[PDB]
Amino acid sequence: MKAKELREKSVEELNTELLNLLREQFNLRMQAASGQLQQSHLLKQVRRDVARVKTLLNEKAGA
Amino acid sequence: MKRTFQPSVLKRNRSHGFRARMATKNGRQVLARRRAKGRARLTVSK
Amino acid sequence: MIREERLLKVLRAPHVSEKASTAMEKSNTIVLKVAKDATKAEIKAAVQKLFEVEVEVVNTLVVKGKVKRHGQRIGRRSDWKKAYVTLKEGQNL
Amino acid sequence: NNRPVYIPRPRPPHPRL
RNA sequence: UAAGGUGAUAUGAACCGUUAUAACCGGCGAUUUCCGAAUGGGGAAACCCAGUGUGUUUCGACACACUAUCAUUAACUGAAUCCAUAGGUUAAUGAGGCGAACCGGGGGAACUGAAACAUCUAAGUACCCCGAGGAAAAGAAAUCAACCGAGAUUCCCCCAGUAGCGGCGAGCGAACGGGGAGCAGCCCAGAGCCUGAAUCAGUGUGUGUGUUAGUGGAAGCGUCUGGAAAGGCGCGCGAUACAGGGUGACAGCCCCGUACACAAAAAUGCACAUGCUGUGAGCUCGAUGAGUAGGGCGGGACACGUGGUAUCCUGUCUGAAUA
RNA sequence: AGGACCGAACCGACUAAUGUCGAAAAAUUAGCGGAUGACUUGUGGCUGGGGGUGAAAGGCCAAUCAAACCGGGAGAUAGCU
RNA sequence: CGAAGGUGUGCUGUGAGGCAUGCUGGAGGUAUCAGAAGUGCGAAUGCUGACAUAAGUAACGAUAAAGCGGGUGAAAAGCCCGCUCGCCGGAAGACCAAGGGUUCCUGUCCAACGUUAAUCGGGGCAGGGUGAGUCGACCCCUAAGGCGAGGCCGAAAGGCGUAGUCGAUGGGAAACAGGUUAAUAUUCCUGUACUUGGUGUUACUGCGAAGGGGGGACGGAGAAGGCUAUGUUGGCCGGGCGACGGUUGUCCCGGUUUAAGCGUGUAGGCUGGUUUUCCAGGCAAAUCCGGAAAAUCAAGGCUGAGGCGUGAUGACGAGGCACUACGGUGCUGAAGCAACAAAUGCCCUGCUUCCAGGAAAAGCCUCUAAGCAUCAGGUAACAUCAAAUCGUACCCCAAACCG
Repeated sequence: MKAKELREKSVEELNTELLNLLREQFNLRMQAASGQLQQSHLLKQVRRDVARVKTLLNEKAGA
Repeated sequence: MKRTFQPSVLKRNRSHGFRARMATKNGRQVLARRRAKGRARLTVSK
Repeated sequence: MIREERLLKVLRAPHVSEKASTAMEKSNTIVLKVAKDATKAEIKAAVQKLFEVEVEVVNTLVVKGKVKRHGQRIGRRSDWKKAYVTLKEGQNL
Repeated sequence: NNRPVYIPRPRPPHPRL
């Protein structure tokens, strides 16, 4: 999942970034803190996805 | 008898702090020597 | 804008302790860990946006790390900030 | 949760634990 | 490249992918918090406080960019007096610091030797400052030589412990010349003819070559001891590879490797061809370096320490000729 | 009013004893002088080594001072052990 | 089917050493002849690491002083509960400032420390704990002092210094009572408030400074008056009459506390006010300060502790009642008054004298300059918003700081 969002305009990729930041990050971290989280690779993969989305945003917007 | 050393953070920082060292040209040379030697603590700081 | 992302970034995780439970059951306050800066206004906005609740006032404090010696090697834990968000008469969690 | 810390093998005169 | 990995102390939990976007390396890019030349101001280092202009859920409050000094250039303002200048405001380019040694310059000693010690030696060494480079400096004689002759500077070997300097004491100690490394010559002080005329600097294409990831790469078994055999014995094969590391005791044929043959999407250092921009061939004449040379006063370097002291420079006072 | 008097805190150590491999690399007990000033003290700075300061003893300058400490000349030199 | 090192033996040479071997050892050593040594240690008050020695000796760190019953524990004089004895109590108590940085509380153990044991600790490991518009830092200004755009000087480095910028040891705005955890509280909970700015409404109005004026803004010594914190007695409230004589009595025990803010503003101290006219003064101007004239009253104005009522028929409150993981938690709660004495603390930066003549700036009130005055801005009342960030444990005459 690296080129799927490379053809998505600024607004929709920004919406996807907002969704990834709001869900699958706060819920996962609070579940981990409270001990309710069983799978930890979710945090790593979602963080990597957020980083990739930010990189795509930087590449597209501006230059 | 009161011993020679009376601790004071303000005095220590203003006498041997990094900014005090950089204020004078020679202190920059002292910092360069410390960096070349490789000591972890270049100067005294909190 | 990135105000919303700052709100969704300031909060880190909740805190659990006997004092936390006592404050929640008596004072209607929840203590949670926050970012290093985590200013009061940003924390208030973030909690209002996330928990869809109402908070009377928020106060925070900085908890200094501990010096622990693993084997012969000493080390200081990373300092973290905790905030007691006080809810009004209407609380959910 | 991370209960296990992987305590290292200590010195001959170590805390009896 | 790829079927093993999510770095190690340091196991564990949960996952990714196995024919390709699992993992790893390389080239090009994005983020790159704060201090640190820090450069918006300050400051006790990782800290505080801000102004301006661009856009915004409750006026609330937020995000982005700029906001230091000097030097040069350009523009607008601008007094003591008209002018003008000084000064002030704004636009553009360069530096500000960190680096082991080498280079040049401005400074710059002592210990110690002379068996003391003041001349001297130590020494232009110890050490400080400034400036830049990958080398730097110097460099085409107002030089030598001797009236025989050599024609840029630099480095190595003789001359060389020679001649010389030196309370001629300590000690210092060349030069002409000879043999080697490498060899390039120009430009301004100025006019006329011809004027891309050769060589160079700045950018693209192509060929060649090397790096940043790598690939292919030969051949041994049975028996005895022995925990384990690579070790005793037997008979075999490769070798453009017994150079090396590991493999339960010492391995050419167990693996990684070595000899040898190959590999590059992208960026690369260097040798050429082909392009575009820039200074700029060759011929005739003139000119050919003034507060300088030199000299008085005091010193420094030339082996030469003021001695008969030649040579160059400098602090002050003077000061020509120019072919 | 007293650079006044006796006398607490505070300043100093004039006498005696213990302590000299002590609790302290000048200490403790009782006496002792001042205790409104020429007093003392907390904080913040300045005076830096042939130099600073010194109601001046050749005193002090971080337990080291008739010339501190740190790195270099430097493995100074020693007709000496 | 056993190298070197280590560990004994028998030989061998005038000798440094060589040879073979019993045991550990486990994979390295090396003939003869030549080549080079950081090549042979027994002393240099030679250096590094270990161990004797004095020696199971001094000593076990102010001569304030421990014991007993019960509890855990294997071990009890030192750990925990209770009763006695003693010490400090101007401290050997409680707060802080500087200085340390989790030593603070709980669970858990005696590996190392406590000059002994220790189940214990400021020890080892795990967890919890630091809540600020009113506390301080932060921020405005600044003294001593530092940096220092321009500038002066100096071979360079660099030294001085202006405008400016830092620099609290100082000046600026605001909170008190009670309660709570094992650790925070003037931060949390209950009540009363207080202060600075932004936003909007209402009625007015001239606003507007790095400029001017006041204040900020100050020494020493000393006496009195009113006060207060605080303590004594008495009255009142609840209880007691008591193991060795008496103790219903003029007797004994414990309580008898309540803040900040709000209004009145007193004791005391300071000062003469109201109005008009003018002035080259205050580096420009000014209705502000200062000076000169007058008419009027003689009082006004400023500062000012404390007490009094609201704060508060609220909290607190001796004691009793019910359960206890037997440490402790819930309910309740009577009176809460007068006099005296009284401080180094307030009136008081007050008042009287003395020479040694006793900081600066900012916030604050006022005046106008430039510019605008249908605006903007300010005033007075109302509602609302914000007051960010940092330390908040613990020790602080000590076991935790410097020695």
